[PDB]
Amino acid sequence: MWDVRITDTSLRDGSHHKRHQFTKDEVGAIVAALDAAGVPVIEVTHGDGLGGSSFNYGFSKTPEQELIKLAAATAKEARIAFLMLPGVGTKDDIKEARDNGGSICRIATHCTEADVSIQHFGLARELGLETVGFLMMAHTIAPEKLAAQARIMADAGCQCVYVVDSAGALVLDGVADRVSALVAELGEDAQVGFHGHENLGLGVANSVAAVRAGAKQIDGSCRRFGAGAGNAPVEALIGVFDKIGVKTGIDFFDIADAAEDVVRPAMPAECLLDRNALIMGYSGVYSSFLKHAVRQAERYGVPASALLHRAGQRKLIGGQEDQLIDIALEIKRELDSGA
Amino acid sequence: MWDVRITDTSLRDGSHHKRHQFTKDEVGAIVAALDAAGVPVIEVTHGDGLGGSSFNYGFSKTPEQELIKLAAATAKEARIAFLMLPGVGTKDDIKEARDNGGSICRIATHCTEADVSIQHFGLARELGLETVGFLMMAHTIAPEKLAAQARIMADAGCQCVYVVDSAGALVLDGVADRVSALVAELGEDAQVGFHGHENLGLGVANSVAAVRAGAKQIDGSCRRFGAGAGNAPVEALIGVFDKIGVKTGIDFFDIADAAEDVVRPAMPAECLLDRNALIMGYSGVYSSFLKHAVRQAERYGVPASALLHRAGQRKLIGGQEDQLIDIALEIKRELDSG
Amino acid sequence: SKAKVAIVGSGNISTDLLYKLLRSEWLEPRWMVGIDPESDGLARAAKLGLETTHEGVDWLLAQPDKPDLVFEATSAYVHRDAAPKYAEAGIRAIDLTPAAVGPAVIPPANLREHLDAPNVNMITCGGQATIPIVYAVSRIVEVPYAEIVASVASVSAGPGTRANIDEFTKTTARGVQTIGGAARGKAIIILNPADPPMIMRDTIFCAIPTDADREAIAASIHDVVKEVQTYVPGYRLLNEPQFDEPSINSGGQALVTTFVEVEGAGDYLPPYAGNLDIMTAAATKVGEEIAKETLV
Amino acid sequence: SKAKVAIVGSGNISTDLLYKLLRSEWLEPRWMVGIDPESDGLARAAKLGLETTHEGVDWLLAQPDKPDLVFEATSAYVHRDAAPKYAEAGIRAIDLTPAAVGPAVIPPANLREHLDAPNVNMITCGGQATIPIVYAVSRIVEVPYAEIVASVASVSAGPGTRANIDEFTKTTARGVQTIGGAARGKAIIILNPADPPMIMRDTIFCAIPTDADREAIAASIHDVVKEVQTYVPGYRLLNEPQFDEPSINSGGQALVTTFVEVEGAGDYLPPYAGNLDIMTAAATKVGEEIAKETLV
Ligand SMILES: O=C([O-])C(=O)[O-]
Ligand SMILES: O=C([O-])C(=O)[O-]
Ligand SMILES: [Mn+2]
Ligand SMILES: [Mn+2]
Ligand code: NA
Repeated sequence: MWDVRITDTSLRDGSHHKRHQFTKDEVGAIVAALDAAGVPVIEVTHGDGLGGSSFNYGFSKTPEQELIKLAAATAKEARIAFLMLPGVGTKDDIKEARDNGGSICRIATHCTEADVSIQHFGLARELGLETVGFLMMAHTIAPEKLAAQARIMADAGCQCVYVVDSAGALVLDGVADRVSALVAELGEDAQVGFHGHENLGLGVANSVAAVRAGAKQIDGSCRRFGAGAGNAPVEALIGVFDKIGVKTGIDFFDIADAAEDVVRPAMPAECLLDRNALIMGYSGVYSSFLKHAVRQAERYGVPASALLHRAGQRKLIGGQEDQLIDIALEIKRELDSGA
Repeated sequence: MWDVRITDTSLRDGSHHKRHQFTKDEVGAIVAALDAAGVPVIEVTHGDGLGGSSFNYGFSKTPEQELIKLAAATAKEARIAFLMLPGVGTKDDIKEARDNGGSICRIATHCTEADVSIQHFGLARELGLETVGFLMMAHTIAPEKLAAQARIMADAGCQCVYVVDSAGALVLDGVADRVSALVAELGEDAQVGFHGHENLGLGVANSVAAVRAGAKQIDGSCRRFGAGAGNAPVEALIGVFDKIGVKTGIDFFDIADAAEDVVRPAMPAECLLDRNALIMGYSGVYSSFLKHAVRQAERYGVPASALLHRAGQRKLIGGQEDQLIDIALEIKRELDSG
Repeated sequence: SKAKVAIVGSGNISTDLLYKLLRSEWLEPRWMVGIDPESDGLARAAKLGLETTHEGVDWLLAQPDKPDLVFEATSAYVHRDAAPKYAEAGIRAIDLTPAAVGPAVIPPANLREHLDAPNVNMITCGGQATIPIVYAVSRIVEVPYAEIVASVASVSAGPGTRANIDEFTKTTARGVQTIGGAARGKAIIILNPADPPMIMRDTIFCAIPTDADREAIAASIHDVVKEVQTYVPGYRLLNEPQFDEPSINSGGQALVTTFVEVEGAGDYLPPYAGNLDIMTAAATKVGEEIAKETLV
Repeated sequence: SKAKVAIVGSGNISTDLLYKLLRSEWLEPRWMVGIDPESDGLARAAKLGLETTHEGVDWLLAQPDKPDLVFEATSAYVHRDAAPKYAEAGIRAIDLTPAAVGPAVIPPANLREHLDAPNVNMITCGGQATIPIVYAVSRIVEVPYAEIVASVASVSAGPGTRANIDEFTKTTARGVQTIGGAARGKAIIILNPADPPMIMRDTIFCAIPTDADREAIAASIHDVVKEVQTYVPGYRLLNEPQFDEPSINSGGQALVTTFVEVEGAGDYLPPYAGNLDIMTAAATKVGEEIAKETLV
C-alpha cells in the first residue's frame, strides 16, 4: 500500500496562506483532485485547527465544519483529517468534526505541553477517530525531551506522534535526531511523523531525513500551500520518494496536474521564500505569524521583518499572534522616545 | 576567509529566467549589492555562456561582454566569473572576457565530453585566469565515470571541478556520492564544486550534502534566479550554512535584503516549482530548456509538459533546445490525427 | 470589628489567600481547614495564630464560634459536597474552585448584584483578568462578540487547568457573555514555557459598532483598569486600547483591542503566577465587599 | 572511361571513401597510400584490388602511372606538405583535411566555380550538411544572419573534431557566410553520448526579411535537399521549413528554420556516423564533377 502515508494539508495549513478564505467550491475541487491522485489523507480545518476562526488568527470566510462536511462527502478513498489545539478548540469541536465525517483527529500542543492533550486523545479514540499528535515548535527542545512528550501522547491513545518544525527552523540531522529519538522511545506503541516548513528551503529534504530515521507519516501541501514559505510540496515529495524507492501510492503525474491545475488557482499567490519567511526560519518563528506580521506592519507603519525578528527574541510560540501588535507598538514607542 | 566559496549565478544562470534581457542598470545594481553583502564570486554571461546569444538559446538584449565589463568595474571585492561551453563559445571569447575584467573562467562540457575542453583550460591558465570546470548533466553517469572526466579537466589545468545537476535530478546521496568520487580521484590536484537546480525542491539540501562530502565551492542564485525552478537560493544557503557551522563570509541579513530589494525587482517573476520544472527534475531534462519549451508549446499548440517529458525520453542534453521544435512538431502531428 | 473568616484548603492558593487576608482591613482569618495532617499549608497557618484541623469541613461546622465567611480552594467535588452544609449552617461561602454552585462574580462588573448571595464563585483567572475589560466596553456600546487570549507561564499552570483545559476555555467564554455583556464569547489559553517564567498577559478583542464613540470606550477601559488596580496592584495596561476598522481578518467587524499584564503580589505565590494571584486577590476583594455591605 | 584516383591516408574517412569511389561511374580507386604497414584501411584496400603502400606520399609520386585525381584524408599538417607536390606533378587534389590550401566547395552552391581548381577543400561535415540549406535561402532572399546547430554522436566524434572544436565552429560559420551567402554566420556543435548512437542531425536558422516570399523559400529548400540526396541518400528533411516572425528570442528578426537528418550509407562506417559519411559522399561528388567537366 505505502511505505509512508502522506497527509496533504493544503486545506488546513494552507488556510494560513489563504487567510482562511476557502470556499466550498475550492475545497470540493481540491479534495476531489487529491483523492483521485491517490492522496490517502487530506487535512481540512482553519489554519489554527478547530475553533481557530477568531480575531487572533483570522476569521474564516466559510465555517470549517461545513468544509469538513463537504470534504468527507467528496473524498472516495482519502480520509479527512482535522487539526485541533487544546486551549483553542475543545472536545465538543472534535465530536462535531467526527459527526461531519472527519476520521483522523490531529491534536497539537506546544512541544513541552503534551499533558494538556491527554483527555483529547482519550475522547478521540472513544469516538473511533484515528489519532495523530503534533509536538509544535520542535526545534526549541532537545530530542530526548521531545521523546518524553511523545510518550505522554502515546500513553494517552495517540497512534502517531509528529515532529513538527512549525518555524521551518530545523536542518537535516536536527530532524533525523528528533525522529529517531521518538522511534526509539515509542517502539511499537505509535508511529512517528514529520511535518516541516520551507522557511530555510529544506522542506523536502527534511522529510527525506525523517523517513530515513524511521518516520512513517509525512505532511506536505500541494504547491507548498501553507504557512510561511509553505509546507513541503507534495508533488515534489512524490517525485523524490519515487526515485528513492519510498512507496506512497500517489501518482507523480496526477498529483503534479492537481497541484498545477486545481490547487494553484485557489492560492492568492505562490508561497515565497522571501525575506520575511527566511527571517522566521532563521529566528525560529512560528510560520503562521507571517501574514499577521505583514498586517500589523501595515497597521502601524513598522517593518514586518522587524516584527518577526522580535517575535523570535520574545520566544513567542504557536497561538500568540496577538503579541505582534504589542511588538508593533513597542517599536512605535521606541521610535518616538529614541530609546 | 571561508570554508566554502559561494558563486552567485543570478546574472548567468538567471539569464535563462531573464530570457537574456538583462540591462546594464540591472547588472550594475545586482553586482553592487552582492559585492556589498560579501559574495566572493559573481558570474555574468549569457545563460548558455560566451557566444550563447543566438536563435537557438535566445538573443541577448545587451552584449554579454559589455555586462562583464560593467560588472568588473562595479565589483570592488567580488571577482567576476563567466561561463563558456566548447562548441558554443571559443578561446577568442575567453580572451575577450578576460580583457573585459573577468577573472574566473568556468568551462562547461557535457559530463561525458571533458576532453574537448583541454585546450580551453590551457589557454585560460596561460591568460592568468582561475579555472573552474562544469561537468553538466552529472546525474546521467555513475560517480566513477564522472570522476574519470574530472581527472581530464584537472590535468588540463582545471582548478576546481563541479558536479553539475543541470536537470535538478539528483537526490542527496546521489550528490554526495558524486562529490566524494571526485574528491577521492582529484585529491590535492583540484577542488570540487556543486551546482544544483531546484527542480525537485532539493537545491539547498543537495548543496549541504556536497559540502559534507568535501565540496569547497557551491553555486546558487539570489532568489533562485536561474533556469528551471531555479538555482539553490543563496540567501537560504547562507542561513543554513550559518546554522551548521559553514563559514561563507556572507552576511545572512545583508544577502536577504539584496535578494528581496535588488535582485527580485529584476526578475520577470519568481522561479517556480511548477509542473514543467518538476517534470524536468523527474525526467532528467536540462533546466534551460524550460522557457524554450513553453515558447514552442505556444507556437505549436501542444502542452509544454508533454514536450519536456519527451525531451527526457530522447535523452537530449545541454545545447539541444532546437530539438524541442522537432518534438513539438511530432506531438502536433499525433494531436492533429487524434 | 473584622469579620472572622475560615479557609478550607491548605495548598498554594489557600496559603496565598491566607497572606492576603492577614493584610485585610475588613477580614480576619481564624481557621484553616484541611484533611492531610502532613500539609505544609496547615503548618504555616498554625504558626500565624490560626486554629487548624485535618478532619475536614465537618470539624469546622461543629465549632461554637461559626465563621462569618468561608473561602474554599479545594476541588469542585469537595466544595460541591460542602456547599449545602455551609448554607444550612448559615455561613456565606466564596468558592475558588470550578464548582460554581453559586453565581460567578467579577468585582467591577457584577459583584454588587450578588452581595447578598450565600454562595459566590470566582470563575477563572482568565475571567477575572479579562471580563472587566469586556464589561468596560459593553457598558458603552453593544458588543456582539468578544474574544480573550490568555498567555500564562507553563510552570504556573498546575494539573488543574491542565487536566481541564476545555473547561477553562468554555467557562471563561461563558463569563465573557453573561458577565462581560458580549453577545458571544470566546477564550483562548496559551501556555508558554519560556524561562524565566513570563508574567501572565491577556489580550481582549471586542467587536464594536463602526461608528462607536472610541474616546468614551477608551476612557471606560482606563476607568475599569484603575478599579481593578485597587485590589490587584500589578494589573497593568500595556498599551492604549487600539481601534480597528472592518477587515477580512476581523470578519467585517470593527473592534477595540486591549492588552493587560497581570503581575502577582508575590505574597506567597511568585510574581509570575499572576493567574493564581488574581484569583486570591479577587476573592479577598469580594469577601471584603460582602463584609462591608452585609456584615458590618 | 574512368579517371584513376588515389586515396591518401588509410584511416576511417579514407576507408569509407574507398567504397563510394568503388561505386563511382566516373572514378576508379587504384591506390591507397599509407604509412602504417598494418593499417586496417590498407588491408581492406588491397583486399578490394587496390595497390597499397606504406612508404607514404613520396612513393605515390614515383609511379609511372599518374593518378588523375587524389583524395587526401590525413591531417592539415600532412596535406600542406603534400599539396605543392601534387600541384607540381599535375595531379588535381581533393582535400578532406582542415588544410584548406585551396577553396572550400559545397556541391549545390559553389562547385561550378571551382571545377578548374588544382586543389579543392571539403570544409566540414556540418558545412556540407547545412550550407546547402543556407544557400537555398540566400539565393531567394537576403539573409543577414544564419545559424547552424550540429548534433553528433559522441562516438562518431574522433580526435580531430575534439582537439579542434573551436576550429570546427569558426570554419563552419565562415563557410556559412562565404559560401552560404549569409552576411553573418554562427555554428554550434553538440556531442551527444546517447546509446544507441544518434543519427547526426542539423538545425539551420536563417534570418530573412519580414516580407520574404516564404513559398519561394520553401520551394528552394526542397530543391536543394533533393540535390544533396543525389549524392547523400540518407540526407533528409525531418520537417517542412518553419517560418517565424520577429520576437524577443529572435532579436526582432524574422526567420526560417530547417531540420535535417543525415544517415550514412553504412559502408565502412556505421549509419550513425553521418558526419563522416557526408564528407566522403560530397568529396566523391566533387571528384565526379571535376572528372566530367575538366577531364572526360
Ligand atoms: O501547522 C502546524 O501545526 C505547525 O507547523 O506547527
Ligand atoms: O551550467 C549550468 O547552468 C547547468 O548545466 O546547470
Ligand atoms: Mn505547519
Ligand atoms: Mn545551471
Ligand atoms: Na493564520
